[PDB]
Amino acid sequence: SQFIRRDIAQTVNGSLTLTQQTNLSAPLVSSSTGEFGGSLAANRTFTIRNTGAPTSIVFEKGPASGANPAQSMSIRVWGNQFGGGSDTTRSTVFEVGDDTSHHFYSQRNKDGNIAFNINGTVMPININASGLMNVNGTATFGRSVTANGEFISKSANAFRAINGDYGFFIRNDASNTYFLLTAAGDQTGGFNGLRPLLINNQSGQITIGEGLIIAKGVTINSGGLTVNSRIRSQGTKTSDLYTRAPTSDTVGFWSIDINDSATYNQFPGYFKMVEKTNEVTGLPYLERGEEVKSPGTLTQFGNTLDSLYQDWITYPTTPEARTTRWTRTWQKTKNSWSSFVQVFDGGNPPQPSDIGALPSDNATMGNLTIRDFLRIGNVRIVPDPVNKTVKFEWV
Amino acid sequence: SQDPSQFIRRDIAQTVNGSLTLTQQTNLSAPLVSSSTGEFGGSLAANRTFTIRNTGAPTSIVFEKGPASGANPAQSMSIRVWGNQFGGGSDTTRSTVFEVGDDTSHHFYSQRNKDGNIAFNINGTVMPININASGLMNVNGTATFGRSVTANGEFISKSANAFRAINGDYGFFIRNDASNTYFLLTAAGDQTGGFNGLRPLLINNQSGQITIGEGLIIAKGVTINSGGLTVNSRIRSQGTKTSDLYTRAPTSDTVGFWSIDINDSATYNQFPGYFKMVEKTNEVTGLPYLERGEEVKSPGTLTQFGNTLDSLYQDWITYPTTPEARTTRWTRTWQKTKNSWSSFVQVFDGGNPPQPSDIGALPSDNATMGNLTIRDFLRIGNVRIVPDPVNKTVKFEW
Amino acid sequence: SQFIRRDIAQTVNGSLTLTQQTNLSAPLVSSSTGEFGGSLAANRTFTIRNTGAPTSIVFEKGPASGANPAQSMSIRVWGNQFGGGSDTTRSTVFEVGDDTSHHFYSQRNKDGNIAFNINGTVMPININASGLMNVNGTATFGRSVTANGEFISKSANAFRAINGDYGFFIRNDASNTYFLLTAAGDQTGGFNGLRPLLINNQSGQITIGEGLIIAKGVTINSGGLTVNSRIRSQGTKTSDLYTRAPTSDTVGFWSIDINDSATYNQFPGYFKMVEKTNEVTGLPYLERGEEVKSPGTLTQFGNTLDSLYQDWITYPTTPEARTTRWTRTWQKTKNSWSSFVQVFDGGNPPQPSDIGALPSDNATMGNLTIRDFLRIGNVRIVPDPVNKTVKFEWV
Repeated sequence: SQFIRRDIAQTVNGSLTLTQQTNLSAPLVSSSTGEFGGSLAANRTFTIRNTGAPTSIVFEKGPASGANPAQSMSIRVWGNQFGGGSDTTRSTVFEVGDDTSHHFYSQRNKDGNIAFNINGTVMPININASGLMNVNGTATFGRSVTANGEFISKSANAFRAINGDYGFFIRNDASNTYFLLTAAGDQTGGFNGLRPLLINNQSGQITIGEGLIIAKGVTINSGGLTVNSRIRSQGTKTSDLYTRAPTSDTVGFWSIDINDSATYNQFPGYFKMVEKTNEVTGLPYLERGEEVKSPGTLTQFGNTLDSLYQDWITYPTTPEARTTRWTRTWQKTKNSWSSFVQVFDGGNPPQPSDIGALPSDNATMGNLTIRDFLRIGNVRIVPDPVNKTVKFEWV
Repeated sequence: SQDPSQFIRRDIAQTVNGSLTLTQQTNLSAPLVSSSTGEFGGSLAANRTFTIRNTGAPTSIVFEKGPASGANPAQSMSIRVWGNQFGGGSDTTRSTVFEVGDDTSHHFYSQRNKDGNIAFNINGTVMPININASGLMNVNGTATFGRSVTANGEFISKSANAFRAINGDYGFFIRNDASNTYFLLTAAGDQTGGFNGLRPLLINNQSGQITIGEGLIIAKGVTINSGGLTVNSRIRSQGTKTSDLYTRAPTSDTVGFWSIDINDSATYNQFPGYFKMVEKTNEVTGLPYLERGEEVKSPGTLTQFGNTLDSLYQDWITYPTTPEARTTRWTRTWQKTKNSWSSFVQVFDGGNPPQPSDIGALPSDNATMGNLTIRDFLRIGNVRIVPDPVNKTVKFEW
Repeated sequence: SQFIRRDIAQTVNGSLTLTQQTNLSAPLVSSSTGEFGGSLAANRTFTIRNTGAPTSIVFEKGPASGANPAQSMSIRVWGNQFGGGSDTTRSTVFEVGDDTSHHFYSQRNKDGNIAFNINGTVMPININASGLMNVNGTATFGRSVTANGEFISKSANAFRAINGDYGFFIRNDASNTYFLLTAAGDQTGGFNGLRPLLINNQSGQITIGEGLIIAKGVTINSGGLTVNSRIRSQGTKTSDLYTRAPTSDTVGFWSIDINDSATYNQFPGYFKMVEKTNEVTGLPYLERGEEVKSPGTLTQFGNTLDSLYQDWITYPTTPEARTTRWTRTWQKTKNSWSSFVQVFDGGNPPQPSDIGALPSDNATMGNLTIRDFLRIGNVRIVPDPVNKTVKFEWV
């Protein structure tokens, strides 16, 4: 009776020490602890039971040598829903980490949602998120960035292209949208004084501030044009300007400086003028001399092949030369230019021979008729219509 | 109690057929090997390694939730290592899966699929501090960045509305609708919305032709290299009005076409005025003619034409500012070689005709002249005077 | 002797085999291993002890059947800070994975910082990062991308909008910023030959290379305008052009082709000219005939309602027709156009009656005075004013 029996159930009240292998073929059921100085193994399932305190696995750090960690680590499954206090939303938490702080944890809250928190930098190879993305800090991309949706910036300086010494960028300052440039070597900085293009956010009016060059034509459909402070409409100078029929490309307003002898010999020149004086009145008048070829400005007006005309103004290249203007008109139905005619002005007056008038002095004519009187020197000759009589008076 | 084989022997191997209950500390110094289970009501510890063996069913660790109190979880959790490559069915790509989670659904899992690649799936929101990915990135949902976004490569949008800058009440954005690329604006307070009626700038995607639809202002000059210009429906080329316009030599900046309204006496007193006309009538023919009076100073338009310092001329047109005033035109030409403007000359027209003294013609009436020669006949009243060239005689007829 | 006692401490030197349930109610303390062929369970805590070598848990793969994994997996807690060698920065590492490679690990380095490394693709639903973002490879977004800060590209081709057959993009090639277009069907490719708009990064000067259209008006504040090689300023043609007072919208330079009888019958026409000949000199002169209505160009100059004038030029639509120019001036204070006056030119010379001069032949006048001599045929008549005499001479 004070020995243990091998055939029936017994209760051992002494402390046993087993020096040989122990073999079990039925459940081991303990109400206390289990320390093993060697490794341990179980089949299929290991369960950590909970009787009021959260369950955990602890990985000891061991001695500070070899491949051992600096701190012990643990896996703990816990919560605060039943904790009674400010926060009770962390329903189920699977937490990993060490003596200092957690490394990471996954959790399901009361609302049923799952979060996987990392207390540092996550370092994946690839990322593939099926839902949203939020990043509070600066983002950097090593290659292209493609979106099926819209790119949106809430920064004034919104979109920037950097290359070489210069940064170009789009800036919305709520009043206007600017296309701006940086100083050389300040690619990430602010804008310089240049204002290449801007758009008024309210009116849509565009302003270009550093000059504009256009190729292949400009058309203003409405509102007209205002220019400060000059317009150079420079026509196409060809050798055949005198006889060149207009085309749809050459109609319109323009000017050409014809300064080459080969061409302006074909155009009208100016006239040498001689100043003469009336012996009687002392009033001067100009008399036309020889035609002299001269360079000049050819100017065209009119917008269609029906409506087109030209002015030819000569300019002096010699100290004694004078300026004379000429005009012509395009004749579509005749398919030719009208002949140049001289413009009459104070420097190129019409001549008595040009209009069919009698010269003021030294004149010769076929016949003349006088009604009231004819004075010769001091002798007046007066007809008397009532009778058939003439009177010779003198003073 | 009788045979000595009904007690356990202490020196040799024994087989116990009774259930032992050990109430004191038990000490082992050799392997414990069971073919059955192990329940401990207290904690457990082992050295170096814990192994969960597999004999046909996947292995797991279970963390029980316990009573709903203190720091306990609402649900039990488990770590399970499993797969489906040998499962026999639709999917056999999940070779090795390390899964953590609870009664409801998994929290996360890492897996190596059959092609050998590793994936780490999170059934919710991953919440790191920093992110550093050595490879690709894909996001199916909306993305938001709290500060700048910098790329060594190209930003590419496949949206019609592709790039938007929002500030204050306005959103500006670039829109490619496949036919044209637009720079557009939103209504005030609709920064993320669609475009209004405004069309600031657009580009034809096929021709590259640009259309500006809300007006254009330019500074520091414009040049059209080709194609010319067409304007609807007027052009105001506004010249620089200075005090010395009368004697001002042209410069490379002032050559070209323009007009100036010279409306200040201080300046137009220097310019030609208009002439007063008096309408007189020939007693004989009854036909009227205009005779020039006094010159009267007047404001006017000065217009320049010509594009170079060689080729340049001006017209001066006066306009009336008094009820009886008249309009007269004048012309001049730039003389480079002489370095001066030619003097203004009067333009002759129906309202400002040339005078007989201007052209050297005899007045139609009350005229006085040096000498005259008549060839055929001279009539005075009713008396004709006719030369006979063959003889030396004149005859007097009635 | 040599049976086990059940009331006092005993040492068992034989290998016991327990075929029935074993019940413990006090600590089990082993210096060796523990294999269980069934499941295992403990309360509250399981601890893996470390005596010089890193601790781990192993999940066996089992037979290749059912839901078993292809490879065994393990959790290992280790480090290299005390390893003595090239790298000692991995202080505490919690690593999970298999024989081929690690699946993932979290680590605290010697600097105290935490990293969570994933040896593959991380696949979350949502992402919410409180700090920075870096991606070395290509990135793709399925919807919109919004930044509170600036978007910056360091690529030449910086920003691209793709739709339909065409890709539009902004390109900074360090010298100039271009707005470029792709060939049809090459949306991700390079630019074609088109050059819609460019901006010089140094000067800000804009160049448009494929033509320009403007609506609602253009204003050049400075620098003027230069055009190659013509300007068509097309005025607004209305039915009341003859009497139409200018408005602020119609002042300025333009031309109109008035080709409809309903309108040009109101304007001056041209004059038929007849060629006459001086009986004495044989020199021809032109005499004015009938006025014939004709289409023409109406051209306006001047920029204000004070400063404004027009020229009216007629063009021939019939073989015998001639061209005549006319002029008028806007009289603001009188609120009317001055009446059209004829321009005198070689083709439309003034008539003797227009200027008050005596015709060169067959003339009639009121009175005449001669000072020097009067010749009639062969008879000279010479006054001698001093002594009061007349002389009758012959040639």
